[PDB]
Amino acid sequence: TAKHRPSVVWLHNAECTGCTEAAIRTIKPYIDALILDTISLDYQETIMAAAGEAAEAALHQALEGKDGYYLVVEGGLPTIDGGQWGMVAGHPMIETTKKAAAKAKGIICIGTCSAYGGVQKAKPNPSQAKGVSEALGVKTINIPGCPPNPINFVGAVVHVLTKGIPDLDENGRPKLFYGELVHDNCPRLPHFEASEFAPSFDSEEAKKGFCLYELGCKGPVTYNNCPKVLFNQVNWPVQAGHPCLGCSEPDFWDTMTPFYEQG
Amino acid sequence: KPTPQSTFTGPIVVDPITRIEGHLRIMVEVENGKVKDAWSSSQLFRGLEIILKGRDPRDAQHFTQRACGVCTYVHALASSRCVDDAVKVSIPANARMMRNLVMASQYLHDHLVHFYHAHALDWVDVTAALKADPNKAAKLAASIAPARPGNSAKALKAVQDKLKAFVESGQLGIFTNAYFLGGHKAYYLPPEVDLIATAHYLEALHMQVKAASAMAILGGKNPHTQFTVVGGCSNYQGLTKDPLANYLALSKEVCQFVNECYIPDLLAVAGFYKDWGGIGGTSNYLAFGEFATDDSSPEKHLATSQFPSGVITGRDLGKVDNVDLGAIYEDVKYSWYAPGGDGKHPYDGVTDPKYTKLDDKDHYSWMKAPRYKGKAMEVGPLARTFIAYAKGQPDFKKVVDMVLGKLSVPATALHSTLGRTAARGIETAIVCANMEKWIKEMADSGAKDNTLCAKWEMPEESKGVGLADAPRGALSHWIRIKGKKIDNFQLVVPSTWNLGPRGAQGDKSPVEEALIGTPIADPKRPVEILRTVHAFDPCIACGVH
Ligand SMILES: *S(=O)(=O)N1CCOCC1
Ligand code: SF4
Ligand code: SF4
Ligand code: FCO
Ligand code: F3S
Ligand SMILES: [Mg+2]
Ligand code: NI
Ligand SMILES: [S]
Repeated sequence: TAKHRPSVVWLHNAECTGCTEAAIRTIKPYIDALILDTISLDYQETIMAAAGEAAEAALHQALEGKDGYYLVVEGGLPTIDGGQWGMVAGHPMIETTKKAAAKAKGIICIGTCSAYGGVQKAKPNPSQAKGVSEALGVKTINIPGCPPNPINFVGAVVHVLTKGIPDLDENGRPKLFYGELVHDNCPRLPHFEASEFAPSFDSEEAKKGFCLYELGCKGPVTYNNCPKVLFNQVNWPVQAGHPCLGCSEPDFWDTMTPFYEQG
Repeated sequence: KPTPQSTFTGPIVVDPITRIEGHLRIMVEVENGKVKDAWSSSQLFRGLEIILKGRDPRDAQHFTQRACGVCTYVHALASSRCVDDAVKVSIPANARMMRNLVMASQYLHDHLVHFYHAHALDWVDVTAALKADPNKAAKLAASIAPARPGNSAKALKAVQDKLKAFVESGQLGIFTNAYFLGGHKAYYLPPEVDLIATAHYLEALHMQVKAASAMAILGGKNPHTQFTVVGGCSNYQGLTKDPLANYLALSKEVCQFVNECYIPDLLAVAGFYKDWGGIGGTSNYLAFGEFATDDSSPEKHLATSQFPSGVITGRDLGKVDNVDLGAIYEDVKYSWYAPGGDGKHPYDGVTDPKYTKLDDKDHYSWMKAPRYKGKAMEVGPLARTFIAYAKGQPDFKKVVDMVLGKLSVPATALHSTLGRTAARGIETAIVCANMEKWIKEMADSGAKDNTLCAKWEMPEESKGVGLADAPRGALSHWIRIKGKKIDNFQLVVPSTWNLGPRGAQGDKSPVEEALIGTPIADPKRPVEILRTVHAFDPCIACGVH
């Protein structure tokens, strides 16, 4: 029987691999079921068996596949010095991503880095790192966060394969996951409304679970679904007593800092 | 029974090194089928140290955590310890406990994923698993590991059926062009052992979800925890009964998998590859220690770490020297940085990027070259294991001796790629053996005391250092504060020690030295290079930052 699961090519550029790690925390489905039954994951540096020329050959085989492919991009693109500060197989990352993007059926940027540039783009941006759309002028489906919830990434992949392109907001994020403010679903919202705030982390107010706004919480300006879905089926930062950093917002490293203040 | 080895003479480049974190190019020179020279060439720079200049010291941990998402948490911890030291705050006992438990959870998650998902495909021919007799595999499994339903013939056959369907689909995915396809002389395992390992590879994908959930009970989320603050931690809920009960339950499930699957698979593989106890050795080891009972200062961390700190040189296990933090420095001679930056202690660190060209043997890596009293140091599980064993740490003596007896090898056999791999498993078993004690300590402390963050004030000018032994080894962050802002912030990371380039005297780093003598059965499929490189568990985003 001639069979085909949709081909996915996953590139790693200027990244910390936290997005790959987030993806493999999926439980609906687990990552094994996804890659055995739903997609054909045809290049993925972190887990693939081939290395070196054999890995580069696997990439080229996938890019030239007659069925086409979807492109997942993890990491920003370091553009300084002709792209030479980020290279795979002796090629600038920007060159390979540009080539893969040009023929992709669709492009999904997993994480704030590929979506918007991320941590390496933070001032003064030594490597002149750029988001994928920023660098290439192509439209992307952005699944930001540092890292995004697997629910949002795997949910987006499954949506793209079975329904089409989900409705995106002005920052390219699927409204299914990014349509609401963190704050609007936060269990500390009744404290915020009553102006009941923790003034410091050691305070009795912090012990009582008062709102973290005075300690810098960016929940009120951050679009994500963290309190609704949780992470790892158990927790999220505010439940662990810590303010939201705003990590799914473009350029948050510069727009949401200092993290413990309301700048 | 001789180790397979071709007559190949010539260069081999492997780029990308897959099944690591980050972007590494390895170049070797081979003569008559053995590596005679080696270069570890890290291929991405981000520049987090440069980005941090002028920022609020409170923000450092959030930036530096993004040095790496495989070893998530550990840089947030090192930065928090560093700023705590710079502001001269001693964190409350509960915060020491919580921070150290989150580290323990990280070791469990990280080492399980490493062995199965990064390293095992260098030793296990997955396609050969399709040829195994599942009843013979079940019988073997019952002889080498505790009874478990996942090791039944029915369970193993279901794995074989899934893999057969995948392989026959024509889309090999992550197995495309695998070095074992079509047979490879360097792969020794019986098909039955391939099948058991493959079944456990799939189970481990599910088990790592549980290990990350345990970590997130305390850490807020995984990846990239969010529960540390200057002066301690924020997670009051993590001190309480039901969360800690769930943390214990999940941790016990993970540890059951460590004891039932990881250790027996590791020992089974080790038994077939005993020749690899004579390949890939180095001589000097460094650890800052981890799991300290007193984290009030870097010196107290070094002194009180339950996985002890120390320095071993020249494979001499009869003497472990104290770590002198003033003796650490980094060279840039063979790195992509400006000339003039050799010999810098991290408080005087300079990060001035200067690229030349691919494969310039004068400047071939974005990593700096950390050195200690003029020597390269291997860091990580093998370093911790030798230091602890040499000092007679009782858990390490027990578990190391168990392995030495099972394999019929001396402690000296651990100076090798097989040894490095074994040590990672040994310490995972030891963390597991301590989880109930550490959880009880924190549960009892949290029940009687909810102090979790100490009071502190930002100094105008100060310096501080934060030490940790992360899953890959000795991690240090070093801050100079001036005008209440970051004036210098330097990371020196375990993969920097292990996989950096040559130092100022032209001396090979641990991975470069370890690669000398590697046999190559097939230069087109140089799995032996991967076995050694992967045994160091490289993280290039960590190493370069
Ligand atoms: S803050 O600026 O006070 N915050 C209040 C409510 O929503 C966004 C910002
Ligand atoms: S978005 Fe965050 S977690 Fe993902 S690659 Fe970038 S730094 Fe890492
Ligand atoms: S803790 Fe943050 S997200 Fe929650 S109510 Fe307060 S400001 Fe909003
Ligand atoms: N473990 C780990 Fe990552 C590396 N090398 C850090 O620190
Ligand atoms: S820091 Fe990020 S993970 Fe959610 S809670 Fe805030 S958007
Ligand atoms: Mg550094
Ligand atoms: Ni890492
Ligand atoms: S395909």
